[PDB]
Amino acid sequence: DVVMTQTPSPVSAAVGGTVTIKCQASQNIYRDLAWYQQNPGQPPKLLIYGASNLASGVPSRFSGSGSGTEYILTISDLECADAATYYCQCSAYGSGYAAHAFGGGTKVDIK
Amino acid sequence: QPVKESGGRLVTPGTPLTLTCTASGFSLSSYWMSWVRQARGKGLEWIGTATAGGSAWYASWAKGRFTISRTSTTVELRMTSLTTEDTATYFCARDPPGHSGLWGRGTLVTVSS
Amino acid sequence: DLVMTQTPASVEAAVGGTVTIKCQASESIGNALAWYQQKPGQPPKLLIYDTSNLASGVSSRFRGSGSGTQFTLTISDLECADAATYYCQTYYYSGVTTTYQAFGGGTEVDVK
Amino acid sequence: FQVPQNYTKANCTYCNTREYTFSYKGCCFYFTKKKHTWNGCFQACAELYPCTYFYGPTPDILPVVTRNLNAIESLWVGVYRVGEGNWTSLDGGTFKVYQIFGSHCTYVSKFSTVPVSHHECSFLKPCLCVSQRSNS
Amino acid sequence: QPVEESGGRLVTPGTPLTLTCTVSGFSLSTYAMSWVRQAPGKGLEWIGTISASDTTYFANWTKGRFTISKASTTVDLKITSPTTEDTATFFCARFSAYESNRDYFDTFDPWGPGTLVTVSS
Repeated sequence: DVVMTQTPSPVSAAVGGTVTIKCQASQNIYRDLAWYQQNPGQPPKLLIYGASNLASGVPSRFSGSGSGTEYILTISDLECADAATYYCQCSAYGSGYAAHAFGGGTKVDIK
Repeated sequence: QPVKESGGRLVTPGTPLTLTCTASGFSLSSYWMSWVRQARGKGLEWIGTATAGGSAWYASWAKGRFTISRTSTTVELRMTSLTTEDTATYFCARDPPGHSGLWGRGTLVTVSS
Repeated sequence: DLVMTQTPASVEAAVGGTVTIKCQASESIGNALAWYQQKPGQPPKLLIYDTSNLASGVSSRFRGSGSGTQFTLTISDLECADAATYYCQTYYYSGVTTTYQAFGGGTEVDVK
Repeated sequence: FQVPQNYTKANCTYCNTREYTFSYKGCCFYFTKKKHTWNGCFQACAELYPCTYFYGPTPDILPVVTRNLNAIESLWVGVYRVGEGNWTSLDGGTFKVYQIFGSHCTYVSKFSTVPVSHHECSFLKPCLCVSQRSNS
Repeated sequence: QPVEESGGRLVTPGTPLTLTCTVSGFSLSTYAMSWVRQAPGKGLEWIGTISASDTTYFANWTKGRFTISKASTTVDLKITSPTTEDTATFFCARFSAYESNRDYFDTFDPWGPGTLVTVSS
């Protein structure tokens, strides 16, 4: 099926800034991505769906975009709360079958 | 195994000329058909595209000089005032390009004064 | 209507090397192109459909991409059977408004 | 009544990126403009876009295809009874349909939950045509 | 409370194992649930999906082990044979269909708390 590759583990910056993180795919999935975060000991929550569009209730400072097989998730105006892991998720559908995938992404701040 | 075509007898201008792009194995009321043409060693141009039933489209290269048609066993193509530079190898093919794309071996439609 | 331009007229390369072919539009095609190769005296084989996707029989080496109005094809290592004239084709099928497709000018490549 | 046997499923794949209403799960959906009759809509989807047939919805695709509608307009779908039971589409499978009257013409609407039957299908309504994306 | 799970135990492998996630506040006949395994100290990986209708599918790495039953008000997960690799927490999800312009994507929007499933002899 589809396999994904993301950035490696250690990601941080100064408190209150902008941090990027990229998720690259194998085949073309036509702008269909989703981004999730989980506090350690907490379930995922939807952040940005459709690879360019904000979810409902997430603050406006988030920005993710891209096309093809490599995409970006970027933060603006970092918060000390927004420090946990961040995942990327694709979904490819066949003629009859359907599949999904995930990746492994890491925390984004201590400095 | 793909579509085949004949009817490229070299003729004189101002005359009708017919083409016949027949069938093999797969049904012809399922896909749309189109015609492209190519001169001696040049970039191949589009002629038209017809669906099943009745509908059709043509390029603005010909002002209705070409009348493509549709019949449930085979598609055909007619020309009225084919002229000096209108010499090509005429192709017919399935229109959505993909895995199911198939192309005939062409037919020499050459003008001869 | 809509025209296509392949500004590389004819290129050379090394055996087992790399070539690039650019195809430019005039309006936004919106990610629907094609690529054919054509040996002399044969029907043109269908290498790639819908910008990047590979038809059967084309190894990954042949790959191409682009978006918007300007696209390109890249061939991974050239070989004894890769000298041909490469065409690029847009397509549109509407039924309601207009059905049209336009080919290109041609890219004759060679090796050594 | 029988299915006309020359309007089958599409073994190919193409959907136009410009004019399609919505997409879901790798299919490009099309709402027709000219309100054909129900029996004619097998031809109408096959003459609109290549690799495109008349379609009947499955209970997962159904809440999306009714959410892109207005409050008043309706829409034919592609289920029928070729025999004495087992309402099937051209794609195959089984469905569940709120029945009132009989013969083989079925529509949806905005507040509908499953496809529902209709009495005189000499009426003229827009039709629903689908086509698979490039993965197939 | 949209979705909540139940059933975490600890056992040596081989033994038959089942969980479930209860739902409320909507219909499970119109939506579709799914399953996803998160090993302790790892990321996510998608297990399977029960659709709006009774048809289902799974990922290729699952070898027919994980199978899913739909009930009246809940979704029943049935595990044939766990190993020491299967020890994880499992999350019951729901396929929600949001939209961009003229498109409709598919996300796991509401996530339950999850239940720890464990193997230690």
